[PDB]
Amino acid sequence: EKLFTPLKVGAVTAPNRVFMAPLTRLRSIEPGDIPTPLMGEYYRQRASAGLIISEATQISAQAKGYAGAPGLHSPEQIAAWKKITAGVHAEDGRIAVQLWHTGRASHSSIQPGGQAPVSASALNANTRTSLRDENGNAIRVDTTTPRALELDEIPGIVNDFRQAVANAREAGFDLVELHSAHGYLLHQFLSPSSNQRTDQYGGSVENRARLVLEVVDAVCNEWSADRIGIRVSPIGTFQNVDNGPNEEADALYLIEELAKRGIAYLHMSETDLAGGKPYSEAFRQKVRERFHGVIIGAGAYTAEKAEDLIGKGLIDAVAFGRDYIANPDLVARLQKKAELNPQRPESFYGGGAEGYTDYPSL
Ligand SMILES: Cc1cc2nc3c(=O)[nH]c(=O)nc-3n(C[C@H](O)[C@H](O)[C@H](O)COP(=O)(O)O)c2cc1C
Repeated sequence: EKLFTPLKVGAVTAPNRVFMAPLTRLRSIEPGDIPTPLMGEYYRQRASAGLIISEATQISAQAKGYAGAPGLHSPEQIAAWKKITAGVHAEDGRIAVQLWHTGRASHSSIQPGGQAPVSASALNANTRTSLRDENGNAIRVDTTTPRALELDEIPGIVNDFRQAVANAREAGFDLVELHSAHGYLLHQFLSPSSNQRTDQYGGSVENRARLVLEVVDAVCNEWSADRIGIRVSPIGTFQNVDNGPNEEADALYLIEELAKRGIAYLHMSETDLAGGKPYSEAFRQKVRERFHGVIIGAGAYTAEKAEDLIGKGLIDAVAFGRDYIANPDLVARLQKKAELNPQRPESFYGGGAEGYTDYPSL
């Protein structure tokens, strides 16, 4: 077994390969998108993870697309995250903050001034986001058609990522994960389906990756490359954003460019929740030889599959999502081949302690 053996991940060392995937749970305080003590307890319960990757966290107020998702841009958000990372470290854990901008996957009613959200192009996501009703309960709402970013607004987006990473360092996170997956802003630029720009940020794959690579360079400079990870979902379709007709070649281009920056890790979200075709070993070999940091695999993995691919040398760690919602001590359970708690999907999003902190440990 290798799942239970250490792994150097940039500036930290994970004691095992069983990672907690980033999981939006929509339990933050509003007004203010503020992490809560309850959220602190949830992450503390899961601190035996080789690495915790947080729920997607806004880099700015504009970044917001979901009611109840936290930010890492205001003083109160920084103060509250500081308590959460402290609790994880008190339990000898490690935690990364996943940083996003939701772009078009958003609604005007939670944007600053209530105006339309922004994207690479003015194309509706044709999906839904999660808002809150007048009783604070989560509800689904159709996404608002976005406004295309002006060329002269793109430096500000890069700066907002940079500032969020500086805030993350102050808040005590061990690493940051850039959310370049799942149809959110960075992926909206990467994909030809969502990006119809005719300036240097659209068209060729070089142009489409331009923004994500500017963001990587800016956050490596702000902190250090050995603190930066990135999540991509470059094969298949996610939230109606596909990766285009040259998805494999374009993915390897981006991965080669990321490797030049020396970053801590590449986290691949392999399929969305509704399924997709599995990665070939050949494509995994092509990724592996292009990236010389840690590679994390995710998407309906089992322990068996993770052991197989780590033993084949194709990935280094696995991130589990839903099994970590339901099993705070997933590591111990996998080590002992104990049974898992059953999942209660009706309480994945929103709500309070029920379905969040009441899944027992062994
Ligand atoms: C409730 C829920 C919330 C999620 N939130 C995020 C998120 O905030 N960021 C992200 O990159 N992926 C998110 N995901 C995708 C998961 O991180 C993970 O890749 C996915 O659940 C597939 O793995 P699994 O079968 O182990 O759950 C979420 C998935 C679920 C079910």
